[PDB]
Amino acid sequence: HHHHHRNYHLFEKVRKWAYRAIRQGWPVFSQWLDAVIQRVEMYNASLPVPLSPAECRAIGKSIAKYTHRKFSPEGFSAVQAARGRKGGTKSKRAAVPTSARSLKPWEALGISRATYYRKLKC
DNA sequence: AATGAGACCAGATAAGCCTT
DNA sequence: GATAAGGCTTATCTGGTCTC
Repeated sequence: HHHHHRNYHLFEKVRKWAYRAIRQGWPVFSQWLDAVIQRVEMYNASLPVPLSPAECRAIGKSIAKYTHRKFSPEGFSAVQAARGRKGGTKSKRAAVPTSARSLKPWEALGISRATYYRKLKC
């Protein structure tokens, strides 16, 4: 009797949580393994008909081996650099309203940008 | 000579990414 | 079974200069 639906639901919920949680301490493997199983157990206890503790361990072992092996601080930077690259690319800075460039005092002084700045070195 | 128009430094900083 | 929403990048900001 394999239980595909609840298994899924547990594997999907927890894996998403684990990707983020591993960064809180980078617990060494033996502790991380216990951590993730324990999160599988907390969701499981929610279901009207929870899976067995053995099944919880299996789904938990899976997430924890994958995530311990693939995740790392350098890892997180790489992701954040890739996203940040997309982000800086389609992002534009607007004029800041309280700046010389924006208030344009030369326009009010009758003269132009370049004359205003030449008259300041003096 | 002294302006303007514009291209230029070079340092700083918001916006935007993902999809929590 | 699948890969990271806060560390990071890019575009443009800025006060100034400088030719033509």
